Amino acid sequence: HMLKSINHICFSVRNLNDSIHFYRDILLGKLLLTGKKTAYFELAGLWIALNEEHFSYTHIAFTIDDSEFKYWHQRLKDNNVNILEQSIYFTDPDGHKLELHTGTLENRLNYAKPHMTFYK
Amino acid sequence: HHMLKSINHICFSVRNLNDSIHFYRDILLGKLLLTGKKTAYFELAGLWIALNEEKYTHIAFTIDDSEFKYWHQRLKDNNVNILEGRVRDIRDRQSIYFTDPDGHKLELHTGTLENRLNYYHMTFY
Repeated sequence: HMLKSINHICFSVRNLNDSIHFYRDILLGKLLLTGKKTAYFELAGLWIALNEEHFSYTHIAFTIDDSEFKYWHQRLKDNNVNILEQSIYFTDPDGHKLELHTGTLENRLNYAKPHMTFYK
Repeated sequence: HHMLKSINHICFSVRNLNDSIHFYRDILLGKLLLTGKKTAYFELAGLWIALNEEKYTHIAFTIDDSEFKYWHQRLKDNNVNILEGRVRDIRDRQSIYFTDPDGHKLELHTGTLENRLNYYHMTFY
């Protein structure tokens, strides 16, 4: 009895064509299917569904090779992505909050806040 | 190279850390890894989830067909808010929809991406 794996994430978007250009061209995901109001991608090994139709309360973070940090920082800047201010914090065209990090959450957690409580 | 590699984690804001620890760890059977002041981290279904306490989207997890009735009853037995899916989603053991204590929408699904593509006037790439 265990949930086995993430299956997909679903985001609502105002303009499917803007969002296809962001996820397929800027983030280099693969476009799989479209309907009039739907698009499916594979990005970072994840199925993402977009449905065409307040953003402070969640974010989705992705992992990149540390040697590629400048590559990604510059790609987002040169494509006029909204960047907040090795980690990069940004939003998609609708303001869904996203992050890139060069270390896993696990690595980082081990690696100075003495008064946190660890389990195993 | 030049690809995002994998999901690093997801973060949810929550009103009450203890209520959310019960949901993610006791009901969904995730593992609690760390807590800090106003924060808790879990591994669930191979995904790291961060909760931050603060006082249009869903995330779906895969389960086996053979575990569908188990999950459906576990959710009802724990008084989780269950939302309606498509016609036959319950009877054909396809999907369960529900929310966490804060209203974030979640889904359990027995199918894959390929399964859906195969199942599907739409434009295929």
